[PDB]
Amino acid sequence: VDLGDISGINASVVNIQKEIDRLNEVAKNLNESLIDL
Amino acid sequence: VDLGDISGINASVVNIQKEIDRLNEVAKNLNESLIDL
Amino acid sequence: VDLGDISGINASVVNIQKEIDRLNEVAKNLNESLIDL
Amino acid sequence: ENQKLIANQFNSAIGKIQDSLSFTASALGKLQDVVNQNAQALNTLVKQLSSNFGAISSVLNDILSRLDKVE
Amino acid sequence: ENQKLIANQFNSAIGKIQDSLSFTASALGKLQDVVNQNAQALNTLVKQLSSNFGAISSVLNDILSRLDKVE
Amino acid sequence: ENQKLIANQFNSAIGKIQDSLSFTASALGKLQDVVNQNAQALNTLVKQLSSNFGAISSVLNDILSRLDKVE
Repeated sequence: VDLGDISGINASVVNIQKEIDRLNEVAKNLNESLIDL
Repeated sequence: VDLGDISGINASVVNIQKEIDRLNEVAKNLNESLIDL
Repeated sequence: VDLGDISGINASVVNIQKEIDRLNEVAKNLNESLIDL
Repeated sequence: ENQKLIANQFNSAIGKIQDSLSFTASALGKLQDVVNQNAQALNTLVKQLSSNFGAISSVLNDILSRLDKVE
Repeated sequence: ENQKLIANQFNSAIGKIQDSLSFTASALGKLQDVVNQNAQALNTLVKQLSSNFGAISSVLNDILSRLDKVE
Repeated sequence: ENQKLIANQFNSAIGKIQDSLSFTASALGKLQDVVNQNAQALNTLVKQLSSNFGAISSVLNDILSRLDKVE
């Protein structure tokens, strides 16, 4: 008896930490674009 | 014979409904920021 | 012996390619909203 | 004249940003729905697998008992 | 002078918002790719598990038949 | 006067867009955390299932050996 192998079934991980950090950086930098007449 | 236990393997659920609701609220509120000279 | 059936356990797929394409289209179209006095 | 241009460009940009926010909200909603469905699927699979492995364990224990009783 | 300031600040803000939209699109694309890969992985696991449980069921049924034929 | 209106509307819009960007970043962070946790869960399940199927294979092979030795 030889059961099927399932060791190859892998689940990738996402790494969008660069994008989240850049979004927060832009949300902070948009204060430098406010208009002060 | 004692097979391994797998009951602890749980899958979390995401709850970003607050953020989606806030995004739609902002997309609706940006009409109050339009310029009418 | 009749083991339980698990064939119905299915995993949906997401199709947000329309939204990503529209976001990139808007990021490109915002150049047409720049102010050139 | 330049004020009309600034106002028109700003209104156009705000409309495009509103569209972008709506599309981001839609994409996040779809991703949430699919991630939650896959989580429910994994949990259902884990529960069914626990039941199936309990059943296999019981059957195998009975088989071992019978093999002991025979030999 | 104030018009030049308004135009410059608006162009800067629109550039930053363009960057933010590009990064949001990239993040949503990565999340889509990973969610779809994990969905394909769960479906492949379910299919292989169905095959394996069918095999175990057949073998266990044969074993029960042999145990009946012996005792 | 119109310049003050343009500046005020622009500052309001930039504040709302900052809020939207913060909420998008928070949503993407939550989605990342949950997708990564579910990926770790699927990998843990695959590893445990491999171990369990190896165990079942060994036990079933021993059972087949005993059935051969008996009959």
